[PDB]
Amino acid sequence: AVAVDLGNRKLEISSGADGSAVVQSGDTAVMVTAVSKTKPSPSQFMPLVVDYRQSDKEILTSRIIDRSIRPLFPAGYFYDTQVLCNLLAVDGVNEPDVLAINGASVALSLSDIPWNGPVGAVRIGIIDGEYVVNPTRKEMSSSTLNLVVAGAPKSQIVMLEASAENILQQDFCHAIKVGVKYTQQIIQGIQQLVKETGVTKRTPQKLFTPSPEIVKYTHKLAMERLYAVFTDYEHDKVSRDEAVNKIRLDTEEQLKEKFPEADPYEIIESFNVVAKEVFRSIVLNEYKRCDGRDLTSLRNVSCEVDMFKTLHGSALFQRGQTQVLCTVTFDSLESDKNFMLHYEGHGALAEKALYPVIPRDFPFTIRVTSEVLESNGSSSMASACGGSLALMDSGVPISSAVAGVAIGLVTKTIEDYRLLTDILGIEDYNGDMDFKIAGTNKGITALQADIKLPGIPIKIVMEAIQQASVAKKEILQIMNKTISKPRASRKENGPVVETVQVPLFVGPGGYNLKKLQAETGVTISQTFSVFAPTPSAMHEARDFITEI
Amino acid sequence: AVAVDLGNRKLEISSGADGSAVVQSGDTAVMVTAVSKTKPSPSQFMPLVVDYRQSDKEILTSRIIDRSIRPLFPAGYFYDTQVLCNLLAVDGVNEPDVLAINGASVALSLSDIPWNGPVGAVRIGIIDGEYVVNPTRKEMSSSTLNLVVAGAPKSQIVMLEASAENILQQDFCHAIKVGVKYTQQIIQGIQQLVKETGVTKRTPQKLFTPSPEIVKYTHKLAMERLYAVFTDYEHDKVSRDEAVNKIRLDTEEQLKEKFPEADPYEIIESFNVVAKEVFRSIVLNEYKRCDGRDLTSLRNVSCEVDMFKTLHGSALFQRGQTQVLCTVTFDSLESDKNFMLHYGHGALAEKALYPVIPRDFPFTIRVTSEVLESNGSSSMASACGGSLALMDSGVPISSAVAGVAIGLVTKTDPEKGEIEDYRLLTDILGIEDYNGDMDFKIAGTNKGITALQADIKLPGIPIKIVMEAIQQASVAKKEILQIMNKTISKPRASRKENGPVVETVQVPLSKRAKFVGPGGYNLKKLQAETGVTISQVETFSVFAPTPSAMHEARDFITEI
Repeated sequence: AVAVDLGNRKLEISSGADGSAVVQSGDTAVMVTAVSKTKPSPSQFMPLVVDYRQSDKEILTSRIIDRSIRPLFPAGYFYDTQVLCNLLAVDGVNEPDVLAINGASVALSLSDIPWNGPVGAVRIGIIDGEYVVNPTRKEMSSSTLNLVVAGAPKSQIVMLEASAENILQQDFCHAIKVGVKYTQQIIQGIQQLVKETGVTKRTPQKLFTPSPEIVKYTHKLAMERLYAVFTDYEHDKVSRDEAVNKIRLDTEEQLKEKFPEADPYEIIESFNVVAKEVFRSIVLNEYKRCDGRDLTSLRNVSCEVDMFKTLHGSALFQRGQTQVLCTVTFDSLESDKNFMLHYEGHGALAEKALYPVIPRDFPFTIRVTSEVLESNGSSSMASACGGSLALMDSGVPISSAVAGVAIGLVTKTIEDYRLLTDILGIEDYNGDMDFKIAGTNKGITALQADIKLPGIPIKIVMEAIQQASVAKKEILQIMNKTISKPRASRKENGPVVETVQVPLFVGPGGYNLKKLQAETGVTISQTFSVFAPTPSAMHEARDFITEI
Repeated sequence: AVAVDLGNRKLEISSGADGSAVVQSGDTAVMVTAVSKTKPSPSQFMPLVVDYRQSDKEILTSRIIDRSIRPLFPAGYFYDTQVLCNLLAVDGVNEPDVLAINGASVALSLSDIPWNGPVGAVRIGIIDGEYVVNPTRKEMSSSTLNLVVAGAPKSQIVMLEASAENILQQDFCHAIKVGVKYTQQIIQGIQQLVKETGVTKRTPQKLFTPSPEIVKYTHKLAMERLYAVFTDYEHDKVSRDEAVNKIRLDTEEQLKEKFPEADPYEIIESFNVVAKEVFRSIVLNEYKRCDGRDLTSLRNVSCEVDMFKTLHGSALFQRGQTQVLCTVTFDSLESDKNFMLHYGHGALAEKALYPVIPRDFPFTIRVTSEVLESNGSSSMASACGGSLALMDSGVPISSAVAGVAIGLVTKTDPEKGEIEDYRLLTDILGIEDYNGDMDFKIAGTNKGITALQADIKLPGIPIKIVMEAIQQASVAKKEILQIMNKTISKPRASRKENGPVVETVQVPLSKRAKFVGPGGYNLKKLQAETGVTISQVETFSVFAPTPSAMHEARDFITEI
């Protein structure tokens, strides 16, 4: 067993399924196992599945682990891989989710599987201005920041997930730097254990990457036509996708006549490689994007408020070809803060972006519903924008307006890179990261970095945050033109609550009140409290109680 | 690795965590690990959790595995035990849920964890009249029965879960017999693997069962006072529970004085053992239950329909002190049979009503059963109230559905290992389930069986008892249906006047871009104004919660 010092407490790492590991901190210990078949998958991609045990917590944790280990597998490694985490003990103090990410790193590092790690992962909190490493369950209850960082060798950032109570950018960036430093300590522990254990990696049968010969011939056949498409700024999202597909159909029938010995899938990826390189070479060499935008330019943002007159609150935020419609519905407090945002994964990120500005003792449950009408790049950040608008339109006294944006990245391998403000879908697809960050015009509230490269330097993460605040200020200015303060009053059709003291009406088993809510549509509970969606329904409610 | 040949397929069982196992059938393979701590748990029960890998099906499968292995741990085994099932491969043909049950059996049998197995488990389906063991995914789609049975040695049943397409009783009974036969074939395979692997089981620290001395003294203190309570027929649920607790506090105080060295947990269980034995001895010796009822007697059953004015369908079913209130609410289809019941207890009531629900209904059927009073088998009452409410809402169901729970009290010869005498209890109380051996919940129509869930606390019961419990329940089910049909016996010819409406609307391509609007904004703006739901099929289907809402929706559509 090996030990790492992450500030106060420690972290022990051992072995045990192509590879197993146990990560313990305090009296919480997790066991993780990694397997990968030797027969290639018939699906033409890498099927990696992370199974976490502790239920929305499990799914979000499983994907946090997934994002921390995915970019480190070799390309074309199309082999069924399973990473299962089994919680062995929980002390209620040390959280196992961070241990699981590390457990997933050690398992693969000790395993057969080709995995260019190891990865270190810690949480960072801020308790009374103190930067806390892996805060305990109690410390997290009084922390202004919940940040999880997955670090690669040489201080490269693999995964960034954060929720913050509107902390300043300077602390947020300092907290990121702290966490990465500790991830480098953990990797020292892993690498020390792999030499004590003795690890030998297999030689996989075939890394399904296209041969340079087919890639070079595909380049000659499609470069100028692909360059033509990615320099024509009149293309929309669909006309540009279909334009490259027309070039895609003409070239491979030519490719099949040239390389009849080639796998049919090898012909598809060969065009994908060439289409990806042409797309990225334009942003790198000419500093322009496929729609004429430059690296820091937003798409045209417009938004309306109070379009649906019957609902409790409505907004529609439109940024380029990403258009969301958000509604607000107040329900009873009887189903921390009672606030929910629902997407129609994405919802959780938007909900975390608005969570800090939501008031505490609001008389009702606040439910935002973001319906995406058109998708073309990070509609979850659009949901936080539209959610802020619909919250103000409804009368919810939010502390400040929130906005989000996604920053992309196009690197040359890192000899050079381009940071893209407000990426299209195609820029996320052909890019290297999906840097979704939101907050107020004073601070950060949520961050989710979906980095595809085998890690990126701290400098790029810092500049991505700075570039995102510039875009955030512009978005908030457009938003504040539509509405900048929460409506002082809710709509007159808005729900109403009232308290009723009963003299010793509930009937046998509550049949009395089941009948009340069934007929009038109100909601009763306890000094009884009754919630009514409309003042009219409240009138039939007081009609019902007088007969009793 | 040992192979067990069932009828139409074989499964092979392997080894690998105090014990592991791999159960493979076809190219579907499940690995199950079993671990059990050697330090006693701070709690006063047995901490047993089963984690199944694949969600609702993971919860259901985990419970079915739990009922198949829980009754065979020795009493007083208060040690944290974990059974982890992990799916390695799923060929889409052979279902792994039954393979995991067997895995939990093999794993525990190969482990050092005290467990008096092994257990075999199979699925039984009837495909075109032929009884198929462990039917494939394709075979299950055309099966009139999904019966899962787990068997203990000597052809004892430990777990029985079934849903059936209203099949005949003798057909249902025949499947149980077939299933139990194939569980015994699996038990030989596991026993052979045990002798091949070599198994030496642990000696636990302590089995937290009360000593004969303290139990004998407890019996001296409480037997006659408890006997008078359990023969006092005027007691209801709460007054009998209060009288029993009044005797517990006096007795548990004298036990602490006579046994100061006894754990408080040994004092509580001593009284529970004596109260349980007294309760069961009255059923066995006098054939009378603690409410004066006889072994086959129902509680008073009454019910109503159409009590609530606003909902599309409502019903209120009461069985003794068990009262449920059921409602039907029609909703759009885009929100197999498009039928749901919302309450574990809900999936069983849903399975009971499912074969009777008609196909091709215009709206989605949402039944809600709210338990107002619970004193035994609210889940079967929810089935009866769901049948009444659905007939009240005008849903063209094939036949009414009733459900009932059957209890069991046994006396087993200690010189043997067999059951020496038993009494099957009809429509059991809560105290008859807690102090009893079995919660045999079965439901169906006047002519067949739609669902069954047997919660057998004993380490297996003979087939004969299960067959008698099924037949005894059919007598109770017909009595319940006769009372149910006097309130309502036919689905209403029409749904209620304010019921939802669905109509079709054509929009020519010229007005089509303006109707839907950019990204569908205008369609969703109409959904908020009128409370309507619009989906495309140049044809759009419109669902409205009210004929008025449809009227307003058609106006906005005509204005385009």
